[PDB]
Amino acid sequence: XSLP
Amino acid sequence: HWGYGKHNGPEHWHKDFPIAKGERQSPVDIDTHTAKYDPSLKPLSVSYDQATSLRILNNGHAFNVEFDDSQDKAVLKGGPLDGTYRLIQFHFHWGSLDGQGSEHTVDKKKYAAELHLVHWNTKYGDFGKAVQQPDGLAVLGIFLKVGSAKPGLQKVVDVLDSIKTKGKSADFTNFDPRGLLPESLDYWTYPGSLTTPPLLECVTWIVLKEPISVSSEQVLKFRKLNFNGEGEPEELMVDNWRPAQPLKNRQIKASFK
Ligand SMILES: [Zn+2]
Repeated sequence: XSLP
Repeated sequence: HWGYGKHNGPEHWHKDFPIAKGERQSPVDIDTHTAKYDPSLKPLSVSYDQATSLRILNNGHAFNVEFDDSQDKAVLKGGPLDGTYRLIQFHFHWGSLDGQGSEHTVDKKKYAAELHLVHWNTKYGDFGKAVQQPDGLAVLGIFLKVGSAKPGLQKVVDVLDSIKTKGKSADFTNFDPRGLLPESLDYWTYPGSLTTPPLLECVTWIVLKEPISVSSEQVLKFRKLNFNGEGEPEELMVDNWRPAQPLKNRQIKASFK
């Protein structure tokens, strides 16, 4: 996987 | 709010990430007698000579050593892979005791820890796009057993005091990940998933047969990290591994006889  | 506790651990993940019960979840038990030698598999090509490490981060679940992946500096190719996969980060999973900690198992044997070198397929341009594709990622998994120290790990061990709690990071330049490899690149391979949420089914797993040895003192320092943030109650970062998942309709192939 997730944003990150 | 997923994690590794009684209340938010692997058996709860399916409620927010239903793919947890999917057809190609990781890790798995590697049954060495059932794995088929595949003479068509190529030697792994690990090209880490120009690797640029940047930073180390405690993300509340593990610590990640991050790399510059803006160019083909540290790449994986060959083995079962088509094309070029760029190293983005490595991290470990480990136990509270030396008898547990690995995610993959070998004939139901659990190792003390497991190193994941995470790479993404350059044909998809960025990591976020790659995780949406069935051939998006290649993760090189390496088992850790407790015995002799691994000299190439000590620079990692020595920085952990500076990132004890969730959200802390430290500069971590000029680290050479070649110092974490075993002698042999003999491997097993199968199609699987991320082993943490979001559990996306985007990984070609490459698990080395030969473990590395680390010392009791090195792994003790992993177990002093915290899952919690600074000025929250201390919860030691241990047992951050997902158990083996059903193999379902998959074949594990061996590079070696
Ligand atoms: Zn991992």
